[PDB]
Amino acid sequence: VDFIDSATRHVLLRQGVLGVKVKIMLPEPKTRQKKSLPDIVVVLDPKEEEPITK
Amino acid sequence: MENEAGQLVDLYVPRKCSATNRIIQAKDHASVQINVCAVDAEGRQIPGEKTTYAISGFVRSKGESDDCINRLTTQDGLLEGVWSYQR
Amino acid sequence: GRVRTKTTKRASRVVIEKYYPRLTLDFQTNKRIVDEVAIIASKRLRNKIAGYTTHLMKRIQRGPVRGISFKLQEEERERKDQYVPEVSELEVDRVNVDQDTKDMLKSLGYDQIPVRVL
Amino acid sequence: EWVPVTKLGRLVKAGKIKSIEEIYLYSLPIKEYQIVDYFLPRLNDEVMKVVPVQKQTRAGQRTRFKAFVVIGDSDGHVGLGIKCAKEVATAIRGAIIMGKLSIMPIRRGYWGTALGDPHTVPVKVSGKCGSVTVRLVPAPRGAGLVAAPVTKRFLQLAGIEDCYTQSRGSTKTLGNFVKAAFAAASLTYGILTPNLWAERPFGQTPIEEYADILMQ
Amino acid sequence: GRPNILNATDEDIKQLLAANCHIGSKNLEVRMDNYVWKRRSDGVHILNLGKTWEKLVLAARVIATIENPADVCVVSTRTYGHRAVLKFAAHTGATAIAGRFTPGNFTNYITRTYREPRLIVVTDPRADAQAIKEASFVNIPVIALCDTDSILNHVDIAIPTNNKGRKSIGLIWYLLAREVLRVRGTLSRSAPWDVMPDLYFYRDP
Amino acid sequence: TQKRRNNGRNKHGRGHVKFVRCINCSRAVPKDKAIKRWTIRNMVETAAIRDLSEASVYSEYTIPKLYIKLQYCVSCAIHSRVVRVRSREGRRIRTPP
RNA sequence: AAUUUUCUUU
RNA sequence: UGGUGGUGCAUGGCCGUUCUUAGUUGGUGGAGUGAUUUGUCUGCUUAAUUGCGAUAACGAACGAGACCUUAACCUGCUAA
RNA sequence: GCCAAGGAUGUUUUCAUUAAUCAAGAACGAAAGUUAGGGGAUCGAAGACGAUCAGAUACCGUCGUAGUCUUAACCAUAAACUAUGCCGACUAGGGAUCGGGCAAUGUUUCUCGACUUGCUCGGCACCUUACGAGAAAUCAAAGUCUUUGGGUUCC
RNA sequence: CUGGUGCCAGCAGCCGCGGUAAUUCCAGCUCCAAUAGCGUAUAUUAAAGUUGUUGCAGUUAAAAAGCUCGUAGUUGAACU
Ligand SMILES: [Zn+2]
Repeated sequence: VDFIDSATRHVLLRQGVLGVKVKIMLPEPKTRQKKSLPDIVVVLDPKEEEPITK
Repeated sequence: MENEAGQLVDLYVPRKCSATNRIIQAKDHASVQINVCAVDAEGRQIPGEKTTYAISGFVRSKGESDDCINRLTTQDGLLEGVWSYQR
Repeated sequence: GRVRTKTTKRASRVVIEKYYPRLTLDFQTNKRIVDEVAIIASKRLRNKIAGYTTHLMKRIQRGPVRGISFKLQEEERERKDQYVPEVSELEVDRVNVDQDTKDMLKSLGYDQIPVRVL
Repeated sequence: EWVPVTKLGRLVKAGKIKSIEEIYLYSLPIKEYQIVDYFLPRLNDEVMKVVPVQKQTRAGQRTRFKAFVVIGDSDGHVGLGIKCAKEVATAIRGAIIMGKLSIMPIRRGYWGTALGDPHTVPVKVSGKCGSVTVRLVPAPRGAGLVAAPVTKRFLQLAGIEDCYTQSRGSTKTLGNFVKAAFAAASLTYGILTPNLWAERPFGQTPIEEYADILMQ
Repeated sequence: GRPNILNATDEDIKQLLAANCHIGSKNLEVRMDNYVWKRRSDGVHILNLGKTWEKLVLAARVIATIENPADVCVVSTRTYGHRAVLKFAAHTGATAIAGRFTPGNFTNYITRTYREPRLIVVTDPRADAQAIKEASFVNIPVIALCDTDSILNHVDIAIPTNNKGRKSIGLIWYLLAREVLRVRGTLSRSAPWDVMPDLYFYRDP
Repeated sequence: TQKRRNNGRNKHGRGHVKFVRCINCSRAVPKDKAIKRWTIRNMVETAAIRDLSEASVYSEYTIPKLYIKLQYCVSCAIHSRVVRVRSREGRRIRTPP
């Protein structure tokens, strides 16, 4: 609903009217609220510590 | 081959397998080259001096590559007591 | 059925291999840590991932597991690989015995080991 | 701007190999057509047909276009490309890529005394693919190419100015016809002619020669 | 050729006998009959130890002459030779491929595992026929640690060994690493090796 | 095309073989073409051993069996599911499962 | 057990 | 110009079926002259080609799942 | 039990080209079918009834003639198949099986047999593979064929 | 391409086009091939490696006699 921005129109010609449907996937940040799809989950990279520290 | 002028005109001269004396085609993807370097006293093989052998794909599929390489090295003198002409 | 989705499997394995020391015993604490580090769109997905993470830790504590690595037994494997006994092939003088083996050894260049076999 | 993904591709991009005949000599496999594009420029192609094969399905018939292309400009280099795709445009483009990847060296000889450039095949060669047999016979200077229109067009790209042809089998199958002709042409550098009896000195190969200029 | 520096060295052949590297299982394959001595009773073939060593040093020679040791790959899908191959790649500059070969390793430039080596060293041709098939597809010489019950297809240098015993597999891998290191890497024949042959041994989890 | 190399029966070095009768439909099937099974069944079911023992004599005598050779035709064997239709790759095996 | 039939095309 | 006049066997858009289910397809590789096939599976499990696992396949895309709406207790966190 | 004959094997035995394939011409030739004699248990064409079905004339049950057996005369064909003519040379690895022969300071049972191992000849076949072939299914021949020619019949 | 008919007239060497949008029916425009020449009907030749000595094919597309003996016929080890 938020990532399949689509348009549909009828074009008139010499023969019968044709139907054109054009659907564009807006980028992931284009949710009007957020960026990540609910299927993609990212994990941050931590920092290693010294296991002795004198 | 040479024309009447005398120079060599051709795309290239194909190399012949040392085991069967047959040329190696451009799509013979099972035909490999074996490189072995000579050794001096106390080991320490000197780089830059090596002997090369070509084995065709027909021999590789037939399974005679091992015995053919044994014959080639024994004839060259690189191996001893492995291949014998009298079976 | 409660079969876990492939996204849950992959996400759980990634957080397990990334934050193994940070994990604790209580599932609710594990839920809290996942909420802290891993940003997940859905609370239900977060809880499912945390639940799989807890079960993975239960089975890993009960026994080693193959496909996850975190600065751990994946290094203890080489630590125990450096193990070396006192040369099992050394013996003293008696290795084995076989008449044809002795005949070939005597013929070629060598003399060692006694005879017996059958 | 193409970046190589193979050791041979990196060597070709750098320029270590002075000719594709070296790669042919050591029979090194080619996985990227950019190597052929670099070595052989001004290489024209020719589309033979677009066969729309079909596959019956539960709902209807699934049809895809099969394209045959022969490529090679004028000098002992011909390549056959067969590609099946949903659209003719991509089917043609894939055929060009496969033809470029399948460029093969062709040996050209003389009908009689070796006076001038090679014009015909050195020896009688043959190729069979799917019961279609194509036999190429050396021809004297003149009479051009006596062959079928597709076979004549194929031989016009290998630089063979004069050639006799003989065909047996269901020649209406274009794919088998062109495959047999390509096999016969590629067989030209497969026959141990007596002039090749000399013991050539063994080479190195580009990989061994430039094993130190190839590292990162 | 072969100098006197390749002497008898009774210690290594005693290690071969202790590791049981001279036993074939039951069956012969013609292409592996010249490497055997007189057949032992109860249907067990005995391999020529001297011929085995000669093929081993030849395999060491062919493993040498490679400027980049990373271009030499060692494959052993059998669990007996897993850590033996790992130690071989740890000592010399080779790359260890143990476990699943993932067909498409040598062809299929798209996959992330496209390595394109220059030579293949294998343990069991019967269990690793896929790697030899890929090498024959992509113009790569193959050397094998074949037994008397091996199919010498697309195999250039075959070392007649047990190929099944863990002790034999680990011992022959250790010897191959020692020979190649002696040939070019650092080691000297007159001095022993600190690395123990028993390190390569595997099994018994 | 030949569906089977042996043509469905073991006829090598012969010109004619005798035909047997199927047990179920009594069809004439050649000896080398009939599917043979050996029913080796105890004369009583395993659930009546206790009842027979409590009602027997002779101080634990041995219970006899019956040995019947069953020779089915192709159609009867398929219907009885003793032999089943297999895949093309699996057709080339003869070792019992 | 028992199960016959589907006109010529678009 | 107008037509609720015909032609839905000229059409577009929409809707209903196949389909209250789990199916479908590229790229690079392997097999086959070829139409095509593997990938998309022995087996086990699931609502699911769901997931384990083997594996000439590897890496991917759609669908399913995921997602959204709706029904259940209370926080004196800012109120009438 | 008798008679005639046969293949393979062993052989420092005999003859010495006596050989291979065939028109025309001949021998045998399953089953079914025919003419006379004997015999006819079982099964069983034709047929008789009894069920199923709308119609069953058939498939199902019982009975049932010729036939199924044999002798003396006939014919002469079957998916008579390995849907693959006969003779000869060469060609990849292995394991079973039949007949013969060779070898074992091999095993066993009151001079032999049985069993085990290796080699070899001649058959029936089998597994893997494809140097090779085919349109493919597949083929150790259907390979040694556009690189086309060992010989000879049928079609 | 424009007009007439609408499985009808018909076109058409074969595939094949025609049931109201007919690039294949008949009228117009233009284009293509040969040229003072072009088409059609028949006979023959090449393609026909579908007559095959060169040079066919016979397990499944047509095709190995059910099998054996046997004379013409064909072919016939090496050695002077
Ligand atoms: Zn039956």
